[PDB]
Amino acid sequence: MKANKPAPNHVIFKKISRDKSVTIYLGKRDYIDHVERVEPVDGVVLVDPELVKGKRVYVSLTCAFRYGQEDIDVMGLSFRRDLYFSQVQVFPPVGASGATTRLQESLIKKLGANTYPFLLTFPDYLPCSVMLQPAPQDVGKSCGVDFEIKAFATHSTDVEEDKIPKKSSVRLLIRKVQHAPRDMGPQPRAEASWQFFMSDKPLRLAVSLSKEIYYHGEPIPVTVAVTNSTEKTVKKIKVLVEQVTNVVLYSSDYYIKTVAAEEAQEKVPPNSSLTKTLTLVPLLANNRERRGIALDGKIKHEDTNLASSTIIKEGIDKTVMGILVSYQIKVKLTVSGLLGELTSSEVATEVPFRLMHPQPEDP
Amino acid sequence: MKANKPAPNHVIFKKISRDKSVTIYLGKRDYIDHVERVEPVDGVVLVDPELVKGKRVYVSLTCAFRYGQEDIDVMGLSFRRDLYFSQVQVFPPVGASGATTRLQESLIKKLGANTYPFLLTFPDYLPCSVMLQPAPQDVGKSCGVDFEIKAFATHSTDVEEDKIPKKSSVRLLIRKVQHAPRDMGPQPRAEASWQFFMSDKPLRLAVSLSKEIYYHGEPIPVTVAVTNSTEKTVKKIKVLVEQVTNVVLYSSDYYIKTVAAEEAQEKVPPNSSLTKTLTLVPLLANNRERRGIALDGKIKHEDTNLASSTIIKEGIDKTVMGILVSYQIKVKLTVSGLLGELTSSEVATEVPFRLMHPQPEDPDTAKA
Amino acid sequence: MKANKPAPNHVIFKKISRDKSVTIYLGKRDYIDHVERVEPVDGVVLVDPELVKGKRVYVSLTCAFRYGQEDIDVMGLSFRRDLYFSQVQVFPPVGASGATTRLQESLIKKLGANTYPFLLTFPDYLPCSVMLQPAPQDVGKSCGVDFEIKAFATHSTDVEEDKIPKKSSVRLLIRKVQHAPRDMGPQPRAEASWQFFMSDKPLRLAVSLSKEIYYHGEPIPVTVAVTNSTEKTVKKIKVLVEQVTNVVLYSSDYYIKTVAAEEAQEKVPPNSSLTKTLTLVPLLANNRERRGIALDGKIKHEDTNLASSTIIKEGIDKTVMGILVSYQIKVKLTVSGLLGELTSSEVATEVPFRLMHPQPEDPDTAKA
Amino acid sequence: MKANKPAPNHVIFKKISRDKSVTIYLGKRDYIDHVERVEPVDGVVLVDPELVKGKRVYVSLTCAFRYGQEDIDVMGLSFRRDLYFSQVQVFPPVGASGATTRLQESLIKKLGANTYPFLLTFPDYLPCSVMLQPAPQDVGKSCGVDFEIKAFATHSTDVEEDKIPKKSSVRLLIRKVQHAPRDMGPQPRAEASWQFFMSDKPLRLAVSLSKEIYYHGEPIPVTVAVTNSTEKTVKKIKVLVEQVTNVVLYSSDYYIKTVAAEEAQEKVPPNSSLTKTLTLVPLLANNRERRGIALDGKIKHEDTNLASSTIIKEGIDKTVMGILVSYQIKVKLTVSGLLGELTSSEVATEVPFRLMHPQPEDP
Repeated sequence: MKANKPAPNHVIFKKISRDKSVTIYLGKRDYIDHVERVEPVDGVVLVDPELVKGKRVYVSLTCAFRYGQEDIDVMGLSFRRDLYFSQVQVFPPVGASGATTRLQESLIKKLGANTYPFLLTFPDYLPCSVMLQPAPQDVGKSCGVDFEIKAFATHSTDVEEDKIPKKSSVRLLIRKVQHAPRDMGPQPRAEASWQFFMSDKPLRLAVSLSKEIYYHGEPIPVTVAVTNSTEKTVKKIKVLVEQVTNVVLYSSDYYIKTVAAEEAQEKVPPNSSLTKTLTLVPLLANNRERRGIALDGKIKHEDTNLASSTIIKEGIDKTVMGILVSYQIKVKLTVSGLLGELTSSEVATEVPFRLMHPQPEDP
Repeated sequence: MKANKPAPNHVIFKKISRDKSVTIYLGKRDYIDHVERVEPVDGVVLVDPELVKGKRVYVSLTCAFRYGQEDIDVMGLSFRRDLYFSQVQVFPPVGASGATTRLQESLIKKLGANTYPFLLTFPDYLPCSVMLQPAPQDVGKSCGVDFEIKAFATHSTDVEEDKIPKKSSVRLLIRKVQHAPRDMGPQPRAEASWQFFMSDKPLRLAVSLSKEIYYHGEPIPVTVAVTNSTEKTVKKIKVLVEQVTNVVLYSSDYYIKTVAAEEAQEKVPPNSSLTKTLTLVPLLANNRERRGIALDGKIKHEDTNLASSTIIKEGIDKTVMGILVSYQIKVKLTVSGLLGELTSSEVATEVPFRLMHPQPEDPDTAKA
Repeated sequence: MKANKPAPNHVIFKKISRDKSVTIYLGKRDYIDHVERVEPVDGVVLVDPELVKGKRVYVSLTCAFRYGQEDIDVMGLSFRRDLYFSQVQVFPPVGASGATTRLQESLIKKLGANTYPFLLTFPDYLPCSVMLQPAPQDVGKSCGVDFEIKAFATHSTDVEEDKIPKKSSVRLLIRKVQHAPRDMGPQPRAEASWQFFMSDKPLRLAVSLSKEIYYHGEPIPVTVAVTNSTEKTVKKIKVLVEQVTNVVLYSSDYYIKTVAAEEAQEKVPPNSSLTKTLTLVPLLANNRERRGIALDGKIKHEDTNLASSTIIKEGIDKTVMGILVSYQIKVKLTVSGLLGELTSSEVATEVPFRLMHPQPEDPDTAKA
Repeated sequence: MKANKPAPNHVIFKKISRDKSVTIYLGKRDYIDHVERVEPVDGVVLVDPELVKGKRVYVSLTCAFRYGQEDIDVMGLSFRRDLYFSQVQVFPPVGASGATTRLQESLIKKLGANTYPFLLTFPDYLPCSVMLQPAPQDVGKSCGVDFEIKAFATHSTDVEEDKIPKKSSVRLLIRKVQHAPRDMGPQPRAEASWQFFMSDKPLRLAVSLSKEIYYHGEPIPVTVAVTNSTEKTVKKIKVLVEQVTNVVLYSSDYYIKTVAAEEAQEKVPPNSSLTKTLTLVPLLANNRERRGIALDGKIKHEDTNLASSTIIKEGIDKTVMGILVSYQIKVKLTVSGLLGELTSSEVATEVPFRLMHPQPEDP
């Protein structure tokens, strides 16, 4: 649904400039990021001998945080912040160097003599793809972190000044996806217990989670343990997955939305304890309203889903991340004290967990 | 318990002067004030043909702020300030005019030929009935705003000077009560946050109220939401209705008294959010101590209750109100940091609201 | 330069059919469209008694979007879409009706007994005159929205079928021009900020425009405010008026051309703010290249200029407009970070505005 | 104008609780803060033998940042943040200790046997007194940093719980004033030069300041040097002192107000250079509008003036300061290029400087 017109071998994406002088081919549009390493963007560019004659072609990788652009603002408020930039010359063959990777190696000996490789690496202090669009009930414009690959040809002129025509260039908007670190090791269970003293008699709530990290689509088995030693009854038990977004660059916007839930009108009277095991699966398809939450792509694109929990590297400033995504489990019990209105009291707690994509697989 | 000796038809109050020459009848003693309009004081006066012979009778409406020993002194004791005065001639029939209202119309054709009507209107820049009496622990004398209707006969003398004998006159102390208009402001909401010494986590308190205006006697459902992300524990939660009086005429006296209170009994352990819904009803009967607060009548009278929130009209000077009454909800949390004494720290916030009497039941349904 | 041979009284255009049987006269060739209302096309037709004997004459108004080789093809060449059609009978006098307007009234009593009036109105959901011709560097054929008035005579034949000879008919290609209504939106304002790689200081750009609507030829005073808190220097400041065309009927073609530009010559050193006020006037005469932009007439005609900003009426589908014209102001700053090539970075922003013709001079002052 | 009813010896402030059980005396209400050290708050409390019988009395120092309180907020938004707290027991004589300072020593042997001393010190990571009240054209509630001394008596009850009646306590709102460090050493001049190239021909502006630190009330001699090598003329020269406030705790509010100014319609045509020396003195009395700027006290109090430049100590987090005050000199030149409207172009620059109170004087 998103653009990047393929051509099969296995699956390679291409884009020609209006100029038709330069064409860019990429192995994929989504690049893996597993804390320790991050897939480099290797590919090739098909040039037109005479069209690119006299000029040179380049390819660049740029990460930028945006805020405002493409938004009905009474006073057009926009802000961009570059978090990374790297450029390489792809046309005039630099050095005797060639297809450092197999992808470009086969692509070259499959496209022609006018095919040249390029390789742009990602640093380890960059956030992953994050996007947000304020719902109607939300305040604060939309923002996000884009990763753009750009192939462009530059020629010089008499007036002693170079030119970078839009026509002779291609713009590819790739995405950086978060994947569980390779070789992690077994993980404990997310524990937690609370003691709500009502009239000094206590109402205990204990929440348990199998692992600390869950994959997108993977069911989350939440175990609730309510030990009602009070005189009141727990009329209901609500268990929902909450996503917490935190803009940390242009304006400190804040969001907490439910991306999964499962409520039940249970019954836990005095001197009685109950233990249930629910299962929730937070997905973007869960709700029709995609506004207000933090996705990894455009609200319209098909291959777009919920963003993965942010993973700030040791020693890095969180603001450099632009937007911060996190997940947790909220369990609210509706206690009932029939007398005045203590029967409305709804206590709650939360247990944090991480959400991301399946570990990477080796050859 | 308050005086104004009735006589039934439905319920009409009467008062004869010592002179027995003039008698005043009033439909009621409490007149409605719903921001947009205010019930006019219509009634009649029964005169004695020969006793009122040669002289004329009048009726007057006067609003005055007092500040001294006796808040009824119709002349002077400490400090008085007239906020309004209007007078009309009731005896010698002025014009062919007659019972402009049904009340006086039936009252006249039920009392006699010596019964004459009168009608005194209220302006829209006057405060309502407010009274205060300093408690022992209070400083500053008692004060209030009185509304007095007065029927009196005046005759002239040889020395070229008129006389207004006390005996040939009646003094009625009516009251102006506040009733809900038609539209009330937004839903009362407040949000507080605290970061204590040596702590990097917040303690949030959110207060919610159903409506912005509540009637006297109507229960106020307060919803408290404490999100304790701190290391300490909220040992207690106090919710009370506070009345704030502010004398603004002779001396800027100030008062804040609790007219209702609730101790929601449950705590909020660290790293856990709690949400409770209490219900308080501020009433005068709530406490035996009626000294120090702002009532709408005398501290002794039965039909006396708490004063309604002041409603200053647009463009009017607050000082013209004499005394200013207001209400709010105070929620204090007793946090506890076991170490030095941070365990005594008691944070608090308030959410204002309006209190008055039920909207006027005049939706055209009442066929008088 | 465009045809419609006049004849003075003030200025009236005429056209005779080859047949010489019918002649059409029009008060003008350009009709005003000010959002609320749109000038009706009134005029008269001069017929030749015997030449038009036995047959009837009509006049029709038709709005059509074309997309092909010749944007005048009254039948079909590539793609045509009728957006409106209305016809009236002008020869055999329908009803006792006559010159509903003064124009036809004087024209009739100045031409003869063979002069008959007609009046065709415009609906309020039609676009104005828009034309486009792809430049060499452009892709997508030419298109446009034509408004055609047609006077034609129809007679019948033995074979039971009517005939509409081309010879006995006239084709007038009028145009609908956009004129300011009465109220224009808020003052155009924009604010941008940039933080470049390895830099922690912001670069602010604020753009201001006097009004929201400007007339053709009227100078546009753009005020730029650059607050360079960065380490780099703004070597250049470019301010240009951009026209954005959007074909929305047969094929979604897209255009963005510069119809005005100014190179304010002054720089903004680091840690120093600068505020300049440029003035641009977007006109068709501005550039020799008229290909690729959206005009209101033929690329050759003299009285042809830039099209006015489209004004889609509330509740109407934009596609019904055929082509969409809009204007804006683009301000690009050429920052310079001497190190790798951050010195090439050219940031930019835009502020939209409306362009059209002077408000209709119909304030009751004009006594026609 | 501010309260703290004195009693002469030299000048000592007193305040009795409603309870009349405790009375607090303070040497002064404004305590000096010269980067290296900060005046400790020493004083005494006069108790009533039987009224304080059975209970103990204490005195505490507390620094807190506020935001919102006492403001017409549609949804009462308030926030308090404690930056420091220290408490001492003043009634039951702790240890054989006594008047550590002369102040309390004379005060005691001048008040009675019911007079007890106390001493509360200030840490070196606290901001000074700062207050702000948004003007009508301003957005964001009012805030500030308060320093409160509190004397209160506490007694216990049957229900096993202590009580701290409001009546038996006094609240003193002292202020921490910034004074130039003692023994600084000579300071250079605040220099700066800029080059505005118009059509490649330059227009130079150089600003000079005598010292780097100025005292409140002290005249600031600004020297402007315009070297107009351009074709246009500098029709005007504006020199103003700007105060820059920056809320850094509850919400990042921002302010820039002119607290002094001196404009002149000078004339500097092509190939000509001009050098002027203006003198501005930023004071609170300068303008009637005290709303929108950062003072050191209440907008109503007499002894209230402009806040001093913030001095963040090495290694401390600026957010801990609550509000950040700073000063600078802005010089805007109104150049005129008669042709289109280049004659409106108004260039500008700024030179920062510090503002505070006179150095401290030793015995």
